[PDB]
Amino acid sequence: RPKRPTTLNLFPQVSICLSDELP
Amino acid sequence: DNNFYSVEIGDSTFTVLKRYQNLKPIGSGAQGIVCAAYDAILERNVAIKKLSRPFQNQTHAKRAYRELVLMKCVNHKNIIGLLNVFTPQKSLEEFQDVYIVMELMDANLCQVIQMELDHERMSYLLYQMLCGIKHLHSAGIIHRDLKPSNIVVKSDCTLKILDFGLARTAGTSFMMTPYVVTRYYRAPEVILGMGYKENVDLWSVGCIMGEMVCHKILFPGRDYIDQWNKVIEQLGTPCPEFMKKLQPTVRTYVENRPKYAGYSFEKLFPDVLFPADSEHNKLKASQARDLLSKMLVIDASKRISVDEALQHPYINVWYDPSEAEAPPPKIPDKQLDEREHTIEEWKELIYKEVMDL
Ligand SMILES: Nc1ncnc2c1ncn2[C@@H]1O[C@H](COP(=O)(O)OP(=O)(O)NP(=O)(O)O)[C@@H](O)[C@H]1O
Repeated sequence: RPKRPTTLNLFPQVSICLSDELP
Repeated sequence: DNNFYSVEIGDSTFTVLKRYQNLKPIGSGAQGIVCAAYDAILERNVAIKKLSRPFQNQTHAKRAYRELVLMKCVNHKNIIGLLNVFTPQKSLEEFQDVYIVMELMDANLCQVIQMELDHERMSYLLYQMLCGIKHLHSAGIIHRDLKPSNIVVKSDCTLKILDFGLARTAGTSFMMTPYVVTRYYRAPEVILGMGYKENVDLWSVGCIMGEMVCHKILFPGRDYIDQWNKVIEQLGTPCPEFMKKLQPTVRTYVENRPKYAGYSFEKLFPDVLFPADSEHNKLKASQARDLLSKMLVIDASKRISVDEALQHPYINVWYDPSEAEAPPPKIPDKQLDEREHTIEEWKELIYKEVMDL
């Protein structure tokens, strides 16, 4: 069983409800 | 004597308890602007959402009531945690604004979507997302509004679902889904105005997973007729048995569309968009694709459920009953059933919820 990740990087580095109200 | 001070944040004025210091804005949506703050009593950061005059009209009132009631029920590590509810006004006549205080997360999922995720992180995030949904589904709550702006994450790689303003409780009666601005994640049954079960939410997880892989929205539509066309172009005209379930006029328009064939799921998500293939026998590109081809299914009766999704090998490596088989939320004797009350009555309903629990 692989270890769960602990780190996640959040920054890079590199009117009408249904299709029936229109017809 | 006065326990509230009033900060200005652009247009809107936050009047909040003294314990919440150094408010700053972190996000926004239909319901206004969200602030981070330091809670001097708990000695940690929190998030603060403001609902201004939510009883002012029908659709705002239903949306606020649902939010308050369900934030009090939910209890799960992958659902945003409620911390405090208050209003600065002292009586029912004076009542204007509701303030919801929640644990603070670092970002919503739109940030993560542009970057390339390896297999471990992609599958772990979906697993957490599916665990949040199963918890809602385990009491009959259908979210109906999953989309990346409604999922938040922390840089320790945890994930939580929020925004239950569209959530629906269980029932065998048809409920029209409320209008919303970002519609790209609605399932076909919602677009076409059919009855639907809880795995409308699974279709939304399908769109989110495709986006984390494409780094692009799967079914972008200015309009509903635009959106349906993107779906059939990419997945194909659905089977004639699926056509029977439609109402006549919706049926005629859907059968009169050009019959597209749809592409393969290899053609829709080739190995190039997936990271280096793991040596782990389950975290393959071919497995993530397999899971996509079972979520992005037009006909809901053929579509995988949240529970089967958690048993899928791409996801199953992280499985823990304490997370996927956790105690349900306790849904009280209140119906979130799109009934109508007047302005005067919604005001009382919303005020009581703020003052009671
Ligand atoms: N507890 C929180 N922690 C971190 N960010 C949050 C939190 N609550 C809200 N946000 C941010 O504020 C945005 C608006 O959140 P929210 O309002 O709860 O859902 P929404 O559908 O995207 N907009 P809304 O119509 O106001 O409910 C989210 O996309 C997040 O970026």
